[PDB]
Amino acid sequence: GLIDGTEGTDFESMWR
Amino acid sequence: QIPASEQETLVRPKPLLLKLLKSVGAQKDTYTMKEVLFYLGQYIMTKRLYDAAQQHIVYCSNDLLGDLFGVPSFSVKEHRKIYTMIYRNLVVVN
Ligand code: NA
Repeated sequence: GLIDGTEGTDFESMWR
Repeated sequence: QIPASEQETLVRPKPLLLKLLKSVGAQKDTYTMKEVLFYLGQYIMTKRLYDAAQQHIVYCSNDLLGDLFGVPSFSVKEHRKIYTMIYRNLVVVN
């Protein structure tokens, strides 16, 4: 999410 | 959340962040903003610093990341805070 706005609740989706 | 026109921008990490990037196998002196973010994420994932139940919480008081960022912990939901912590350890090329 920090990179491209991806949404999610797991760490990886949140960091992305 | 980095704009596309900024994802490829070159940045020069300062020593402490450079040490962190190297620990996960990076070998460059210069990175793109997107690469800095990925390697930071892999460092957190490889060290298992995030809370298993509430995975937006990252604990780093015992870790190199907490001295770099200057906090005992942080929440991945706080994007603007994390960017400020990263930009403090970077030199962006204009
Ligand atoms: Na926080």
